[PDB]
Amino acid sequence: MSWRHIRAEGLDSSYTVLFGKAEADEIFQELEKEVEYFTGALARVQVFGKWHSVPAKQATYGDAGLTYTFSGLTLSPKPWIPVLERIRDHVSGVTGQTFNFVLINRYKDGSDHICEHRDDERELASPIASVSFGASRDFVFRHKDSPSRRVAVVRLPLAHGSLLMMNHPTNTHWYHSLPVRKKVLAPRVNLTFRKILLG
DNA sequence: TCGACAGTGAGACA
DNA sequence: TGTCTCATGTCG
Ligand SMILES: [Mg+2]
Repeated sequence: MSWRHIRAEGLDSSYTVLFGKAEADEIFQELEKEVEYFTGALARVQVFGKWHSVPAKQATYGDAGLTYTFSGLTLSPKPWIPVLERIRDHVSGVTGQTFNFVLINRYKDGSDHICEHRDDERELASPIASVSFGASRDFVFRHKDSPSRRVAVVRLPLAHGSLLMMNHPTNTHWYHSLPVRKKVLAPRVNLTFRKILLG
C-alpha cells in the first residue's frame, strides 16, 4: 500500500486512499442508505440528580456484548451490518489491526464541523482509523501548547475513499478540528474505528 | 453536567 | 462593505 506519512513534533499519522472511486461511490451510497443515526429527540438523561448528555446525530456499531461510555453513561452499540464489516476488513487488511467499534458522523455540508478537541483516551487501548466518504473536507492539526510556544500547523484534505490512521502520540500532543467550509455543499460521512478495551 | 454548537470580534481580501 | 476564516457563551 502507498502511504503519506504526516510527521512533526509529537505527530504521527498516515494517510492513504483505501478505495478507488467506483468502489468508494458504491460504499458511500450503501452507507447513506443503511446507517441509522441517533436523532436529536433525546438530549439528556438524569441520574443521582446529575444530567448526562446522550449521543445525537451519530451512529455507533460494534461487536456483540461490547459496551462503551459516553458523557458518563454506559451504552451498547448496534451490531455490525455488512457494509461496515466490509469497510472494517479493508482497514484491517491494510494495517494489521483489528477493531471492535465504529463511530460514524455525518457532515451534511460545510457548515457542519467539529471544533478543536482531543479524543477520549480513557476507554481506548493504539491507532484510531478514520475513513471518509463523500465530499473532501480539510482536517486540521494544532499542537496543544501553541499560549506557550508556536508549533507548526498541518492541514490535510480527507478525500473520498481515504483512510487516516492516527497513531501515538498524535492524539496526546495535538488537538484536531474539521473546520467550516462554506464553498463545500455535498455531504461527508466519516467512520472512526477503535478498539475498546475489555478492561 | 459538560459536550456540541451557537455566538462573536479581529483580520484578510474581494 | 460583504463574506469568509480563525480562535467564549449557552443550554438541554
Ligand atoms: Mg475526534
